[PDB]
Amino acid sequence: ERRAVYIGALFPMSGGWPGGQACQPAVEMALEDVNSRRDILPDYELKLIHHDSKCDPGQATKYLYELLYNDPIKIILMPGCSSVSTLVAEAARMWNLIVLSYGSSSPALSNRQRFPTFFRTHPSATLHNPTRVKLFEKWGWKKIATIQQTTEVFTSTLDDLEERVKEAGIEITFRQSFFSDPAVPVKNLKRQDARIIVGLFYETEARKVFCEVYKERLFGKKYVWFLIGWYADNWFKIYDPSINCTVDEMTEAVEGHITTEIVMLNPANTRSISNMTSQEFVEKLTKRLKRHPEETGGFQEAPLAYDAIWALALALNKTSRLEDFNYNNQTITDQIYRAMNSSSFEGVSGHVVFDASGSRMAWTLIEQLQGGSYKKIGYYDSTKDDLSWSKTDKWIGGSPPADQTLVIKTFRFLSQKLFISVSVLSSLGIVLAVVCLSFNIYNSHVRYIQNSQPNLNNLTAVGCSLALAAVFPLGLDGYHIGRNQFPFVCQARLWLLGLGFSLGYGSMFTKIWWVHTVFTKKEEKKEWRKTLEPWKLYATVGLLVGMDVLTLAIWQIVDPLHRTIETFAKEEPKEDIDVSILPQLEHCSSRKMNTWLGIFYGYKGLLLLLGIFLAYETKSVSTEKINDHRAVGMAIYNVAVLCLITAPVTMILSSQQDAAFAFASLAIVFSSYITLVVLFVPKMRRLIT
Amino acid sequence: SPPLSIMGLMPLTKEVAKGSIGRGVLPAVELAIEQIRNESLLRPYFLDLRLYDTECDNAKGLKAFYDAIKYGPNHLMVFGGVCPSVTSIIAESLQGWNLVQLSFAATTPVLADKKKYPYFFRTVPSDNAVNPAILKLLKHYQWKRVGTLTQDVQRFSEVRNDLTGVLYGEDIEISDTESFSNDPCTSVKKLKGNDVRIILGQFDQNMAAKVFCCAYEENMYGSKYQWIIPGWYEPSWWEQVHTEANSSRCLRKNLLAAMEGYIGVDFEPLSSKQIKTISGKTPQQYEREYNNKRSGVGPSKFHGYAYDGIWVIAKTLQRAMETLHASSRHQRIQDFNYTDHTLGRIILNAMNETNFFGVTGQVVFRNGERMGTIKFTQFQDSREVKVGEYNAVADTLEIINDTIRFQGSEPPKDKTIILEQLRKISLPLYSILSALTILGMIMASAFLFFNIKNRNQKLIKMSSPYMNNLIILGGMLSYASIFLFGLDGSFVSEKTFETLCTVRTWILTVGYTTAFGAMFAKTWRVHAIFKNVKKKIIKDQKLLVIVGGMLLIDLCILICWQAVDPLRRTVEKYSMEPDPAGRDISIRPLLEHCENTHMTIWLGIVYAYKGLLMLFGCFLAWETRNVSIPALNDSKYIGMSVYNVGIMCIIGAAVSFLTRDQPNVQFCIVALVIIFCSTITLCLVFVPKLITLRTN
Ligand SMILES: *[C@@H]1O[C@H](CO)[C@@H](O[C@@H]2O[C@H](CO)[C@@H](O[C@@H]3O[C@H](CO)[C@@H](O)[C@H](O)[C@@H]3O)[C@H](O)[C@H]2NC(C)=O)[C@H](O)[C@H]1NC(C)=O
Ligand SMILES: *[C@@H]1O[C@H](CO)[C@@H](O[C@@H]2O[C@H](CO)[C@@H](O)[C@H](O)[C@H]2NC(C)=O)[C@H](O)[C@H]1NC(C)=O
Ligand SMILES: *[C@@H]1O[C@H](CO)[C@@H](O[C@@H]2O[C@H](CO)[C@@H](O)[C@H](O)[C@H]2NC(C)=O)[C@H](O)[C@H]1NC(C)=O
Ligand SMILES: CSc1nc(NC2CCCC2)c([N+](=O)[O-])c(NC2CCCC2)n1
Ligand SMILES: *[C@@H]1O[C@H](CO)[C@@H](O)[C@H](O)[C@H]1NC(C)=O
Ligand SMILES: *[C@@H]1O[C@H](CO)[C@@H](O)[C@H](O)[C@H]1NC(C)=O
Ligand SMILES: *[C@@H]1O[C@H](CO)[C@@H](O)[C@H](O)[C@H]1NC(C)=O
Ligand SMILES: *[C@@H]1O[C@H](CO)[C@@H](O)[C@H](O)[C@H]1NC(C)=O
Ligand SMILES: *[C@@H]1O[C@H](CO)[C@@H](O)[C@H](O)[C@H]1NC(C)=O
Ligand SMILES: *[C@@H]1O[C@H](CO)[C@@H](O)[C@H](O)[C@H]1NC(C)=O
Ligand SMILES: CP(=O)(O)CCCN
Repeated sequence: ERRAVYIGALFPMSGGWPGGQACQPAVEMALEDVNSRRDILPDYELKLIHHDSKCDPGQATKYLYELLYNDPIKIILMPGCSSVSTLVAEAARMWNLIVLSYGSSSPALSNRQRFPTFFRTHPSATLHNPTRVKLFEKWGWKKIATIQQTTEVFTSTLDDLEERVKEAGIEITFRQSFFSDPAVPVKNLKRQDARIIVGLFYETEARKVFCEVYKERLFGKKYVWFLIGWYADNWFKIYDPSINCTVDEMTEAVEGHITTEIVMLNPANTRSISNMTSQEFVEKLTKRLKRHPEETGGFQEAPLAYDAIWALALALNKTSRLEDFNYNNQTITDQIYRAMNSSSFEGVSGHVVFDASGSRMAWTLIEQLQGGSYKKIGYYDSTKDDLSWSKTDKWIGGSPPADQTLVIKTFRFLSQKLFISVSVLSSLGIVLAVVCLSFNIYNSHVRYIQNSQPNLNNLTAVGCSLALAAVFPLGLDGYHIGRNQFPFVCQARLWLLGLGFSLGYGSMFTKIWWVHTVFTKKEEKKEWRKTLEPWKLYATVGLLVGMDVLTLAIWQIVDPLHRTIETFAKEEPKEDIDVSILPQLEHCSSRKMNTWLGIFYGYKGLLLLLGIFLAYETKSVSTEKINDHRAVGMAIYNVAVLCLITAPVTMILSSQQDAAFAFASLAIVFSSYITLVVLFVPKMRRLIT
Repeated sequence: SPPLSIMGLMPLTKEVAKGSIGRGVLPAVELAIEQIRNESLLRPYFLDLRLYDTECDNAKGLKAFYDAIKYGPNHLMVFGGVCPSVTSIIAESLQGWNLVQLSFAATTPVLADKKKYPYFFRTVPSDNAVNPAILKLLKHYQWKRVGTLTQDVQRFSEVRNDLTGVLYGEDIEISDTESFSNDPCTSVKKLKGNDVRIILGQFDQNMAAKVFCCAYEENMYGSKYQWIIPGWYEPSWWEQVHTEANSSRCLRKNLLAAMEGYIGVDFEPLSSKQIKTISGKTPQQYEREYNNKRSGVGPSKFHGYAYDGIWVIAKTLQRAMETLHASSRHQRIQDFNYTDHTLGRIILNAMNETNFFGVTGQVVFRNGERMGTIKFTQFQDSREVKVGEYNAVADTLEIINDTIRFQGSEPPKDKTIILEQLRKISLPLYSILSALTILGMIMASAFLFFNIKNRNQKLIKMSSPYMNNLIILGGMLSYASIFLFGLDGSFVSEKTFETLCTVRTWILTVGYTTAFGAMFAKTWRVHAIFKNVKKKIIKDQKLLVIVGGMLLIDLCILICWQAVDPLRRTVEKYSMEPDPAGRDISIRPLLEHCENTHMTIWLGIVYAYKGLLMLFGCFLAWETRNVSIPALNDSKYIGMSVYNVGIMCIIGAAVSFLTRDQPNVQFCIVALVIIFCSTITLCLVFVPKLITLRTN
């Protein structure tokens, strides 16, 4: 007859993690196998003393006092969830016992200084952090926020995550915590408006936080939730009297969150240490149960409990005098510890290394919730960074959301309506200018031959034509050309502006100068300032325009105009898209303009006022001339008043969408039209007459 | 008499860090038992106290608890527990044996949830008795904008979660909420950028040095801020934060001047007033007996809060034992195998009510917690001083004046002041333009003098005396418009602004109409006299009648608008608030207007009718240009005038309609547009006849 020994066990069957409903039969499938094979235990049987606990520390403490002070002497203890496992492991040092857990996943249970006689088969919970960080780099985010329940099982995991997220640039922004009532953290998370949320709490707190996240509209299109994976399959479709929400007010609340879990079963087809494959165990266990395998709590953690007996059986067979074990002798406990430390084999979950910092499994599993059903997106591997994606995720609009951003927008203007009208109005006149020039050339001048020489009139005609042909460099912008050759666009503008005004204005001003100075002066004029030849007017025109050439060439080679961006106020509504518009407008300017433009405009304006004074002081005296001085006086008056009114306006208005272009274009076109028609209607009149 | 015994757990040895606390409170309770034993309120029984050891160890504590349960007599209550872990471990599992716990040193805030700690009472104000008191302090200084800065642990998050529920209902709002874990002054910059001025902090002793070092670099001190920091730290906690100089980025003398005058909130060890309490001595008497009772053991700060727990237990036992039943109530006190639920209920419900004046005031409970007393301290001259008090059952706040002070000369403010300001016209500009308009008025007076003086001298064209007088009166009537434009809200006081804006258009349009009509009537008369001919006067006042009809119809055009359709002020603002010249009062600009909801209309009709008048004048100039009449008629001056007026008006209207955000340039534009046009018109009209009459 074989002697019998006893072990102690706590099986949680309710509460934050109901596991015993799938864990109590599995051990009952193992013990009947370990007490029936004469190879592994020749003269001993193992018996179990189980107690329900709900893994609450009060009932756990009561049942622990009940267990430790009874007549059958125990050998090992087997706790349940982590809140009981840590308490048992801390307290078992005064009785010289051995704690062997099968469901605890606390990262803080690796510190061997506080827990000397503790062993576990469940892997560490730091295996989720190499996955989630990867999922933060594929979709490109940098600002997240966490919310946790203040138990050390989640506190150590949050510490490990915030330690391992620093090596990828991502940084935490907002932290929250709660002990029993999560209303205030959810309120603060809504008022602070975070977008990426990571949750760390038990199963029973998930409903008591989601019924309070539904009442503040913290879901929908621009919020992402990361959760845990070992929950039940239908954890929101159950009746809970401690909340006020209804099932259709939560099914729309939990739509679109991301869950990650760890696999716990060898997917291959091998032969184990117990002559059983990796799916016959699952089939036999599902036959042994009574309810459906989809809703039985803790179904994934069954092979761990099936291996936790076999490992101790092999260790105790390696030791193989187990009838006088007291509660105050050390010399047996260190022997059993050294025999257990050097054990390794293959079981149902794989190879049991049994002494590391965890991490004897490799893979993970990622899932999403769609329409009230779970779907597996894709697996992951930790070492070789393998990520076997499958493209089975449906966001809103075919694209995942992001954080808040800001777009940059340059201005344009009416590139068709206001611009093509100016272009056709310029093209209507640029050809009339040259055909009137041709008419001045080829027509047999008789009255004009009696009048002044028409070369200084061809100068005026070419000048107003070249002044009119300067709207095309003014309307173009970054819509077409303004990327690289913008300085040549400014060059075209400035060269055309500097030429086309100066040539025609000088060719009129010298005629009005002579027609003033010839008539009534007898002091000193005979062959003065020039010769008689048309080279007189040509040379004074050349001096006047050469001045302008020096003015352009000094600050075109000393201080050119490259480019300048101006940025003002922002936050357009942007048509209900989560984006913020920033408008700017670019234009061609140097570092200094209000000095050069001012001095050049004043130097030209004094000459313009002198010209209109010299044009007014002679009105109705004429000899040997047909119609020149009256016509050039009227034209110079019109050009003078139009330029003096228009030019100081375009410097003030910087909003050049429809003001600064329109004023300059209207002034140029009207001045050119009036000058041409008034100067060269009477030649055609007296030629047809 | 048969005895009844109660369990007690506290550190005793010297090899632990919290043993002296027990040795600080063991003589005091050693007095209180004697105070019972000489009177014996529990007359047929006798009180007994058993003592055990915890040593602030989970394993040793649970072993001692289990050994006291297994090898001990029948116990009734458990009294004690000072270490913040073994106390919670014991208290979470009291329903299994039906016992009641009374603590005197567990001040952790998590023990207030009575949904899983039903059998736990304490006689010491916890860390949740700070949240009401702070609120009352705000009602002594009127601060309604606060920001919180907390660590992230359990005990430092329970207070921040309770603060929201405390400060709900009143008119106080939490502006910011930040939280750090290891680097405190990454969120201090966020608090600086949000511009808060009252700070409530919750952090331990280690992070306080880092917070006060990082707050000195960002310049968040002086007479502009106020810090509320917990004050249960040990004395001289700053002189030993750095053994070596390994606390750089902040020096000593640039830290003592950084943490100046913060407010520390704690509880109070004893009572300030004096009556005869339930024992029979004054609190000063009891303090004397405790101070000469111990021999050489140093004093503690829990020796007062433990002397009252024994009397609480004694009064509870006396008020629960002597119920209506006698025989069963004296028989059921030795069969207590820690399973009797009725005895546990009859102990708990009698323990719920207690009310007497002990040594720390009244001893009253609320949902398990205790109503106590709160003490305020301030950091002054590198030292801490007690400055106030806050009762809890009477809900009053007493401030000991002649002690508190501030760095400035008044309490600081919660936020800066927002000041709205109007944008006015430059007074030199107004003076210059008014002087120029006055000079133009004097020139117009001279011109009218000339027109009336030689009206019948040398036959100067013998045409339009009255019409020229009407033209120059129209110009004089138009100058009052530019007299009238440059108003300001400070000079109208909202008294006549709703009327001047709608009579400005009246006077301007009347002047315009009468000027152009009296201009065109002359040329109409010259065209009338040279047709349908022997000539004479054709009309003495019929032309005056028809220009009056034109002015009347275009004035009724205006007047038939102000019967249902208004046009009044809509003052707008531009919140781009800068600083003043060195000051801190944030000012915003706002400017007034005189607009309507139909500003794009009521302009095209009047502009089109003025264009029709211009076209009629063009017809008159056409009819008079082909005459080549002597100086009595004029067809060139009128054309020059209309060409110089129309272009300038059609430019100036569109220019002045655009520049709305620059109120000091559109006045200068409209003034020049009016004055140049009127001067050019008067000069083209009068002086050609004037030079001819002067030549004669
Ligand atoms: C546990 O291990 C045993 C042996 O390794 C497996 O035993 C099964 O045994 C039967 C009975 O012999 C085999 O069937 C037939 O055996 C006769 C013997 O005369 C032979 O002539 C036939 O060709 C046939 O092999 C059966 O093959 C064998 N099973 C397997 C998978 O080979 C038993 O299956 C193992 N348990 C489990 C759950 O797999
Ligand atoms: C359990 O331990 C026993 C020893 O107590 C092992 O039995 C031995 O098996 C080998 C096989 O070659 C024999 O040579 C020995 O004589 C056996 N020992 C005894 C005492 O009979 C047994 O193999 C172990 N079971 C395992 C490792 O599964
Ligand atoms: C604990 O005792 C207090 C003090 O009596 C109870 O508070 C009131 O008690 C009186 C009678 O003792 C009742 O009439 C009142 O209704 C109680 N409430 C209030 C708000 O005055 C308190 O109810 C007791 N606790 C329990 C659980 O009964
Ligand atoms: C040189 S002939 C002359 N033509 C004038 N207009 C013409 C009609 C169309 C543009 C030309 C004016 N005008 O419109 O004022 C004018 N004014 C003088 C009198 C005061 C000094 C200037 N002289
Ligand atoms: C512990 O057990 C060993 C072997 O059984 C024995 O030698 C030793 O004396 C024991 N220690 C005790 C009884 O304290
Ligand atoms: C357990 O075995 C490993 C394997 O070498 C060894 O490194 C470790 O020190 C052992 N544990 C103890 C407590 O000696
Ligand atoms: C008890 O009280 C009596 C008088 O009431 C007094 O004489 C005696 O000294 C007291 N004894 C103690 C131990 O307090
Ligand atoms: C020097 O500073 C570090 C922290 O920067 C501290 O941990 C260490 O104890 C200091 N050393 C001494 C001797 O003070
Ligand atoms: C338990 O209580 C009963 C009376 O209810 C008593 O007779 C018995 O002695 C108690 N048990 C112990 C171990 O004292
Ligand atoms: C505190 O100030 C008030 C008035 O400011 C004064 O009446 C009062 O006496 C002061 N307190 C003390 C203790 O002097
Ligand atoms: C949160 P816990 O580790 O106690 C239970 C984990 C079960 N896989």
